Amino acid sequence: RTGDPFTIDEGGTPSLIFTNGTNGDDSIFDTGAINNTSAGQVGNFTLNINVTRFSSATNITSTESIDTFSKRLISAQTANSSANFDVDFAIIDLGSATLETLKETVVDEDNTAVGFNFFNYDVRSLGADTVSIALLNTTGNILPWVNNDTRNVDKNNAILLVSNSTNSQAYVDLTNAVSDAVYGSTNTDSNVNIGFAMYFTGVGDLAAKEVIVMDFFSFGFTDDGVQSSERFANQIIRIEAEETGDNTSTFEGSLEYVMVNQINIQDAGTFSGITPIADDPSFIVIEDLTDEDAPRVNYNDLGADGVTTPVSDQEEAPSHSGVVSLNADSYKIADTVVITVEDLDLNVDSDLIDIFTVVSDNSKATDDAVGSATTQSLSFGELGRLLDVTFDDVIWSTPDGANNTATGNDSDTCSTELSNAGITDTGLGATGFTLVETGAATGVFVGDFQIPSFWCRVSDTTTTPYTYAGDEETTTGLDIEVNYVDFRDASGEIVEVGDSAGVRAN
Amino acid sequence: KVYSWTDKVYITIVAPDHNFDSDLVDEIGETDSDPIKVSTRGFDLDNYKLVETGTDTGIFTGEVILTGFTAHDADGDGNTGDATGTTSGSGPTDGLLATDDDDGLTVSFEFSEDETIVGSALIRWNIGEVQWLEASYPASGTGVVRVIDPDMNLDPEAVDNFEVDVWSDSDAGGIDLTVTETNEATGIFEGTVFFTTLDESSGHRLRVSEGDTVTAEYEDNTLPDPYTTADELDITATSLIGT
Amino acid sequence: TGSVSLDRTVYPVPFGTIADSSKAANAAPNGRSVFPIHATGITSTIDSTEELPTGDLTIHVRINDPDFDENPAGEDAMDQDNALKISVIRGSDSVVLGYAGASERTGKIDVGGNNGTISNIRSFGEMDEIAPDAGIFELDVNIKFTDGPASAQCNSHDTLYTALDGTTGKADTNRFDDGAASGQEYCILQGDILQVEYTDPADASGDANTVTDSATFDLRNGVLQSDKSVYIIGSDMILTLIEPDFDLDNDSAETYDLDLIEWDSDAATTTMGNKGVTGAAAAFDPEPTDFRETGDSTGIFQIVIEIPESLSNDKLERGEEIILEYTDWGPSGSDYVGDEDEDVNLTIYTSNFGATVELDQ
Repeated sequence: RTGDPFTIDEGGTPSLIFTNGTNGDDSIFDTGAINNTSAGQVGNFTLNINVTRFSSATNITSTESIDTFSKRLISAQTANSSANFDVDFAIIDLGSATLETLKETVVDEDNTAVGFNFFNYDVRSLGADTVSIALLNTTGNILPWVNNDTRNVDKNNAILLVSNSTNSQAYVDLTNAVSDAVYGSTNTDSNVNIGFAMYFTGVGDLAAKEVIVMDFFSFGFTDDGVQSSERFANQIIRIEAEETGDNTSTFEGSLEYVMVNQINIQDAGTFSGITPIADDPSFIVIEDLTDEDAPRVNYNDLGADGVTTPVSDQEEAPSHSGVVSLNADSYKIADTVVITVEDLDLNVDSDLIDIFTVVSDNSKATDDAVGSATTQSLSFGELGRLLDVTFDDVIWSTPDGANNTATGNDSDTCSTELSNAGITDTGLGATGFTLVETGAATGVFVGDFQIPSFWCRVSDTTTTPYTYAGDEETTTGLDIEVNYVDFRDASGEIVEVGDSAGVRAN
Repeated sequence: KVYSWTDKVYITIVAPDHNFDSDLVDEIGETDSDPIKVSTRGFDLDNYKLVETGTDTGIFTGEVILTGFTAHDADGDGNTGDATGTTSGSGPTDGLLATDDDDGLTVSFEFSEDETIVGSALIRWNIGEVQWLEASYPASGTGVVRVIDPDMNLDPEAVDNFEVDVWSDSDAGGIDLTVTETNEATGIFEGTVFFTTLDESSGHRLRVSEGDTVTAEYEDNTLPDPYTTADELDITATSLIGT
Repeated sequence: TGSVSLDRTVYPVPFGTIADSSKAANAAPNGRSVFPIHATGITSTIDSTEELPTGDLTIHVRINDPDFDENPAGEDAMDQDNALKISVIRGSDSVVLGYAGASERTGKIDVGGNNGTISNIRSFGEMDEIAPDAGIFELDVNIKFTDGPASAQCNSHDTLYTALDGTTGKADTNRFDDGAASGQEYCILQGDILQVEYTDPADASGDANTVTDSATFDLRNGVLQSDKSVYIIGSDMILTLIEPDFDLDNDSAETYDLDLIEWDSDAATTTMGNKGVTGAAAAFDPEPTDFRETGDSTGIFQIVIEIPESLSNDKLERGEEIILEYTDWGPSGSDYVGDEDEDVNLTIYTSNFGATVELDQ
């Protein structure tokens, strides 16, 4: 576990009931859709129940228990498997939990610099064909549940999370509408009660015990993200270790973590890419984790003396100070120049080679630099910039866009001025320069390109697109520099490092 | 041999005959058969508990915290209740006992029926002692002054702070120096002042000049006989600033 | 028998932003608890972009009690309800910030350590083992600038209070169990005392015991210095700031805005940050973007500055006088951060190696 996930026990021991019946024509389960709109996600929850031929004519009620560390709702029933028996819904009351309890994990996603919400559920034990999950907000009782027709007090009772999915175990990205719905309520958070509702298809029987898992994950930073108190990562990870032999009591698993950089932090792909439940899980590290904050795995245990005593292990996850170097101290025209970056934190996958590419988008401040088109303006600089190359302390960029109309001394613009000289290496983006990891998990990145005879200077860097000069200039007698920005140094903070060399002529 | 109010007492009873079990830490004083009582004039703790150092050592120890009386101003800042007057606890270490300005303490132990052993001590206030660390200072240096008054140890398990007044010839208004305890039960206090020559005296900065004597004074609200509970003697120390 | 130990012996006095005071807008602190940037960068009244973000002290408390190490190869917690107390005392008067040991509860600060019902008071929550086999437990607690005995010195603060309880309010009653006296405010001054007491429910003798550690709040004046006096134009200079006021957290390296420093010369007068004259920020090329500590607990900040060619389209001369000015809001003189100021200066030169002209014949 890291940070504060919102597990199914966040409000104490839940309450669960199963039921047979049909969705109302106004139910979010029949009318909603997952299309990032309030029309689709936000609704109310109404149902008609027929448990009159059920045993003792009551909805199936359960005995609940919660694991100390694995956080798994185990519900004990009377096992029924008859052709008559069937259930359709499950309603959970999450104990004391309210929107105050939920809001300490789920973030706004509109008033946060970088924020993403994720929902993790496992209901494989029910043997359903389709499942639908909705979060329930109300000022009344989750149990007993009431339709809108009887209680005309609330505008909306349900928030749709998953709709008619065929996966009983999934790790999904919530839309903006879900985060917009949680913060949208005008009522104070303490009075509003929260709970889960589920819809099933093909649950024909119940065993003596069944398990349910439901969590909310959150990732991002607030403001600059420079101060440690301003970075957050809330997640829980479960290891499904495998027995080594038949009669060997040894169980084997693995862990791996991805350290966040300035590029992947902006993409929801990196956070949805981890596998939270597996024999080989992965988890996110937002900053250096050592000493008391080192990641630790906990295993609750029944000892030979009969008392339950957990066992645990931790391992630190340091960050590394990156260095960038240039292979030679002097270059000549049309010499191969090779750039290497030794930052171990940039290796995000052990199986695949890790690659970083140059940005070509005239509407973004990270143009002709190694990084991401997605970007933001922050205190330390530009968040989508990882590496760039400069002549005479000026970005080496192609003359393209709307601000390249300057002709200089003559009536020829700098872009056509370069073309007449046969130069195709107009900037770093046009050489095909990429940073390529030497091995699958080496942590060393190498790129190369060839020095051009002419280049076009940037007049003003404060405008997007950049404004280019009207006349080409020789590269001879100018210094060349490479700049690398480490999002995480040995301390977990943002610093820039560089190397320089001289272009010469004879 | 002599204590102060709100001071911490440790008791060691060496009574080998009460080592009943060789593998158990033995307790004395908690029973009608074997009572102990720690008392001052006015207040007492009865059936107090003392415990063995190790299982077969036969040495018993405990500690009590004196508390003084709630109706006083040791600070002299004009709101009373500097030292809460409380009496409670029946453990080896969690004893609280009230006290007077001039008083006596005794510990009684009935090891066998119709025999007792006693240990006694005195409780007296004390005068204050104030001095600068160095006789002469530079015009731009920093000042530290040491004050020694065991009566100002209001909490023996915590570090205590009180305000000394600091002024110079240039500015008679001066400043209020907050001195702090070096250790939780040592009763020695120290504080730090900046010397400015070209600015107003504020907080711990003191406007001074060449050959200007500086003065720090401590008002002793806790003074023993011949003085009374109401007498307020001022102890002060001086140093010259010569470059 | 347990032991308890505090993070540090001496602590900086914390400060706040302008958002905490209800006082009318001004170009100076005007007796508020703020740490403004240098005056040359301030635009009319002080606004959110012209002071350092809110400075909240973070302390760490460790209890070394092996008796809570039930699991010798597994996580544990100090589960003894309200066994740790954190309090701020000034002379006789005391203020108790909260308890630790019990499940966390919304509560208020206690005034005088006197309140009848302990359920009314803030609980920090159960502590956690630093390592599975360590037997040492740690707590992280955040101390704001409003937490201490009421005093007359802080009446200048038109303080709006952070509501510790569930409610949203800026009154002293929302954060403290007792309202402050008229003409007084709750605050921390220089020379105040921070203590933690641990009530060990089982000591070496098998009974209850109380162990304690203490520390003091203090403010110090800054020292500003450089690697060498004379610099060639376009060279890199190392700039060092010794402000112990700024080591709010020992565990992390704290970052501070570069606008605090003043650059004044014949060329231009500027703050060397985002608030300087147009194009001044790019003219210095700071690495990193602003001040950073040289370790977790040093109180020493370093920045690398390139000597500009032309600040404001005016080029620097040889031997030109350059003054670096830092305003230490919270010197030794001040009682709280705000209040008095002291200016610390550094002088540096562009090099002056004369030129010569030679001809062959």
